Amino acid sequence: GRARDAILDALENLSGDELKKFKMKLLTVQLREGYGRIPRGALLQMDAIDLTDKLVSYYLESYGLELTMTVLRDMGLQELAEQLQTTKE
Amino acid sequence: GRARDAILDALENLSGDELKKFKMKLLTVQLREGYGRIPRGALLQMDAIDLTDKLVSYYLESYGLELTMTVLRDMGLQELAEQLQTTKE
Amino acid sequence: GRARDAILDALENLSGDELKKFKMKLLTVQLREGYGRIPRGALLQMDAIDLTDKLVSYYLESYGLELTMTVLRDMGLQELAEQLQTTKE
Amino acid sequence: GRARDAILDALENLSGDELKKFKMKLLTVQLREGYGRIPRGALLQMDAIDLTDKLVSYYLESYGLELTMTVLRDMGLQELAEQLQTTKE
Amino acid sequence: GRARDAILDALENLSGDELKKFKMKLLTVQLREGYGRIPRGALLQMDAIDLTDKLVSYYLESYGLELTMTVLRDMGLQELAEQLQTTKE
Amino acid sequence: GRARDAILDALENLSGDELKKFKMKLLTVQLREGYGRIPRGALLQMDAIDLTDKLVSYYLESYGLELTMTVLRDMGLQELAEQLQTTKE
Amino acid sequence: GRARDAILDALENLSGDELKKFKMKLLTVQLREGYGRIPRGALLQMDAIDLTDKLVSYYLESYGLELTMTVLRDMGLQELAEQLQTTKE
Amino acid sequence: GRARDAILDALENLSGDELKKFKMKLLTVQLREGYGRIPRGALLQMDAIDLTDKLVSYYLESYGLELTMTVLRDMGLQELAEQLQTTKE
Amino acid sequence: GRARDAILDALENLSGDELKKFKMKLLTVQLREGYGRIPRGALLQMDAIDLTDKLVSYYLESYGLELTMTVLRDMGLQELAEQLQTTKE
Amino acid sequence: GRARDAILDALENLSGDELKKFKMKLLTVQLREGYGRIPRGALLQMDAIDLTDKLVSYYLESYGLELTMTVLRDMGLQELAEQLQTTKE
Amino acid sequence: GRARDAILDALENLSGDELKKFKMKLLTVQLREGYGRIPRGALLQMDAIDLTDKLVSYYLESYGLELTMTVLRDMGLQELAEQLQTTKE
Amino acid sequence: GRARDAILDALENLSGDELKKFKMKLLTVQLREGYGRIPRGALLQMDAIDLTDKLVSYYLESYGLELTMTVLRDMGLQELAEQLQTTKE
Amino acid sequence: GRARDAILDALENLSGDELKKFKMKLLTVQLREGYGRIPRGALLQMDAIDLTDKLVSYYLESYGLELTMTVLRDMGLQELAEQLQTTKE
Amino acid sequence: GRARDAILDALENLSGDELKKFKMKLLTVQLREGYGRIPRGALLQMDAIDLTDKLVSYYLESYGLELTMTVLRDMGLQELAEQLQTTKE
Amino acid sequence: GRARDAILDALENLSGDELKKFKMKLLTVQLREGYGRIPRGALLQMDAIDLTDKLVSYYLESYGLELTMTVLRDMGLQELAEQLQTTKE
Repeated sequence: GRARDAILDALENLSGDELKKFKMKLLTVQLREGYGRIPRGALLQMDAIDLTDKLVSYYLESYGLELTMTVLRDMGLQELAEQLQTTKE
Repeated sequence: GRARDAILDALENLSGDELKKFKMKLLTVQLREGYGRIPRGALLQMDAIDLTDKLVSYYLESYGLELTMTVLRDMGLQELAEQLQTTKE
Repeated sequence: GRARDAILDALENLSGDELKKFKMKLLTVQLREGYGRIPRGALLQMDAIDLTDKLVSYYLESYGLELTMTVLRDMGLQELAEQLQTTKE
Repeated sequence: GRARDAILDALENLSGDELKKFKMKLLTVQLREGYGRIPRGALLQMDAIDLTDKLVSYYLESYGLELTMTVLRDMGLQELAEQLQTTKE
Repeated sequence: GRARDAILDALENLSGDELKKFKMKLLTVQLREGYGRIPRGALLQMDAIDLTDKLVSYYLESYGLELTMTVLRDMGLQELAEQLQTTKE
Repeated sequence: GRARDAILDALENLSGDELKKFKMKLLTVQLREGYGRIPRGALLQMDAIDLTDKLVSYYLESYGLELTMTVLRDMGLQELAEQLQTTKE
Repeated sequence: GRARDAILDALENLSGDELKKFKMKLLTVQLREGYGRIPRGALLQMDAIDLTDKLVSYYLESYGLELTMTVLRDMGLQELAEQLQTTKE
Repeated sequence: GRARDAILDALENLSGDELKKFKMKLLTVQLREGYGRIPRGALLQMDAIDLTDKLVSYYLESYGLELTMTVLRDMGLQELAEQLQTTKE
Repeated sequence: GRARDAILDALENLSGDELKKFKMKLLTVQLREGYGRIPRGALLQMDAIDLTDKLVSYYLESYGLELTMTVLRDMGLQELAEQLQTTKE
Repeated sequence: GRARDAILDALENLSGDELKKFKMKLLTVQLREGYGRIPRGALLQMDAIDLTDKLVSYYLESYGLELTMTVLRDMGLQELAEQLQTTKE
Repeated sequence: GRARDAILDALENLSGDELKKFKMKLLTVQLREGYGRIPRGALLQMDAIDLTDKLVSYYLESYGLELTMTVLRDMGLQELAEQLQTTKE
Repeated sequence: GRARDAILDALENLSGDELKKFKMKLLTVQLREGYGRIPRGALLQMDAIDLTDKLVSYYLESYGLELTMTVLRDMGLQELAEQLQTTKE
Repeated sequence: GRARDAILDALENLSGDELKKFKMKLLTVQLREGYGRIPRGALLQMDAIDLTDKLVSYYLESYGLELTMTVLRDMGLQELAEQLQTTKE
Repeated sequence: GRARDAILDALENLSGDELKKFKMKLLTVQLREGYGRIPRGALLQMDAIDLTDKLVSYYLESYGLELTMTVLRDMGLQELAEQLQTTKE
Repeated sequence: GRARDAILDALENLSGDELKKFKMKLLTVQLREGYGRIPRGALLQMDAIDLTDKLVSYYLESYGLELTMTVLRDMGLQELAEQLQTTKE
């Protein structure tokens, strides 16, 4: 599924500081019922590449891909949000 | 019964750390009446391949196969849970 | 009586360690009245094939065959228990 | 006993540094009479998951579960202390 | 006597390391007068299942069963100690 | 029949871990009707060289040789599968 | 086949971080039909040298060698991609 | 003799690294005449529990118990030295 | 002994820079005879929490607790020195 | 003569490895004149119980009993040496 | 033949990591016709000392000694290559 | 005929594992017409010394001696093959 | 060879930043034919002391020593270049 | 010989970085004739305590003790060099 | 002859790894004419104690004792070499 690769390419375009903000905010974001939550301990020491694999692991590609955008806009509208959306099509 | 082979292929796709979590959680999972429980001593030193053979040995293929998924989701929804479910059909 | 051959084929499918557990447990299992008990000395040094002949020798084929399953399940439900039961029919 | 699973889920939400503080403090915490103390050697190299199994092993689920909270608050009042308490009910 | 089977089931739930501690400690435990002591040579190479048969062989079921618990608590209070006690009733 | 020697030379080129996977998978592989199945007890403790002699003993050289490849590919396509096939010619 | 040695020499010229990216991306890369996929568990803990032997083991030298380049360019055009291509001739 | 058990309980409270220092230093410690020295080969691979049994085996309980403290202080004054001394009384 | 916990709570209230000054000065501080000195190698890489456990390990709680204050004042009179003294009472 | 029984009880308390050392050393030990030496061939395959009967057979109980201790201490001072000596009185 | 000893002394001067590289590369190195190839299974678990004995076992001392250097230089020119060559004279 | 003694001296220089390989391979080796084949049953339980006497018994010294080398090289070129050949002269 | 020690003493007199420049430039420097090139992966994470041992390992002391100066001047004429040259004499 | 203990106490007072420098320099230090050299492979992974035992093992206490100082001064004059010298007297 | 006992006591003071090196090197050591060589097969599986008896069996005590030292120094000068030499006097 190219989906895994798509997220990876974009996510890596964020600066070090914002990254923390993203990971941290993800912990407090609301998710659809029937899914689990990622343990705090792992998230704090995880890497950008690693985060990619795990992120998809918990959520399906289709639903998982959409969930990402929801958080990106939350931190403010980024060109990335739309850039990534193009992949959805 | 391809069932034995199906579980094997998927179970092997888990990382070393999660494996412990799976085996350990299995010990505390609730099972249907009329079945036995696996001894703690063996589980602690068993291998992934070995675990496959024994797992089916105690539980029937049909019921045994379903029991696995119940635990996989418990550790959180994994793509594996659904991937394996496809085999059920 | 194919019964002797049926038990033999299945019993041989057990691992070396479990075998001890089976033989040893047999000594403490409850039996119907009117039958004898097998001497401890012989059981400790007996072989899997030999055990087959002697096992039937003390108990009748019909009753002897059923007695085996009772012990197999006791060590936990094994696919063997049901597999062997099919022979009963 | 879901109790084992409840502790596990929460305990894993602590950061790596605090973990040491928790384990280390546990060694100096006062316990009710009639119970043993965990050996220092094992505690120093134990893992979060492993710690879960052993922790319950020494103390009963009911008493063991309550003992955990006593230590959590000691390190300061954490949302976890109350979150876990909900499980008590 | 189900007593032999009861001990067996529980004793097997101990990890490999603790097992040594149990066997070794048994050698230095105080016993009621009128009974013998088990030879060191055999104990060092004996197995968990074998240990079960011999353990009861030297001590009567009633007294033998109680003696076990005395040692289990000594290594610290284990859920096993109480779990096994239930069998006493 | 050089066939016995051919298999031997190649089979020995597998690592210790994969070996288990091969032997274990062989137990669940489908075989042509009119042939027997190898007892689980022996397979678990057999050696690589010994396995060679017995493997051919149950199945004819021609059919036996082909059966091996079927399993090798199953564990994934290995250079061995083709390397051994050359011997077929 | 010098092919095994050629890959080895070049692959070792990658920095530690990129290595992860390569291994991880390999898992999601599309492969020609008739071949297997490498288990996630092994890939995560494998070494650069070890990866070399296994990589060729699953895929033939000719096809295997070409597959590598396809992934190298994917991570971006590297001098290595062309440098290695020279070996193809 | 509770002496054997007393040493065991305390000795186990040392960290893995210090343990080596203790065992190694024991080899160079001066002992009273009329006693033997423990072979280097065994000491290097011995375990903490095992070391307990053997330690007492060579030296009498009374003299053996005192000898231990002499070495503990040597590695520096430890709370253990005094804690164990209490047992002497 | 709450003493271990008391020191811990206060010691942690020092800034990163002063910490070095404290540890380093401890190496050159005069101690009462009959006690050992802590190895330089360990002190340089030790942590604040770890330092707590070891600090008490070498010196008794009563004497160890007093020794700390002696050094705190040396680096200058701190509110901590008196704050900690209150614990002495 | 209880002497035969006394030796037997103690000798059996030695581990398998030390046993070899004892038997082997006995061959090179110096004996009082007027007595014979035991053939190497028999000693190598003899058992612990058997060794007891033969040991006394060659040497008188009084002198034979003392000779044993001489060798026990040689392998180092064992609690057994003194324990057995008590029997002398 | 001092040749066996010469290789041993030098080969042992390689670091753990390079060792793997050497053994692994040996498998793909070209050898003169009329000689056999060493089985992969043994090479993977062999030791440095053991490797010495076996290495000479397959190849004659004269030819075997020269073959080693050919591989050493391949991994790059090492002082060892020349140091060992001196032995040739 | 020193021939019998020559083979014996060399054959005994093989490790336990290779021995099996030799005996087993001998069963599948091609022999000149006019000679018999050794029964499988005896070969499996025979000893190295015994094998020497029987080996010569079936084949003449001259032809028998040459036949041995043919098999030694087959398992790969060994120094033994040539060492033994010297005896031929 | 004091040569190894000579380089070490001087190389350590370079500032952290220049060090990178040196190591990096070494990768692109031209070397005499018949020698190998050092892998990029190792160079990036190597230390100043370690670099010393390896640097000499690939190149002979005489030629290796001269090669160093060639690079030092390249980064500009340093007092070190001449200082080290004195060692050549 | 207190000599072994003396070295140990001082050697442990060196920081982690200098330790490497010491071990590495030892490899290139000149030694008196009639003695051996320590293998590079072991030195690289050895520990400070272990190094103590082995260091004395190769060189006599008297000569071995003096050899240490020679290297300590080489890395520069340290208070340790003189501190240790006091032990010589 | 105390000689047998002297060697035994010292030889046992070697670590497991060095032991292999000693036994293996013994096979390639040069011996005085008029003596035999020990078979490789036995040496590989022999024990330290057993090796003692056999070692003396082939060589006379006087000459045999001296031969040992020659090999000990070869593996490097050990304190053992001299320690054992004292016995010669």
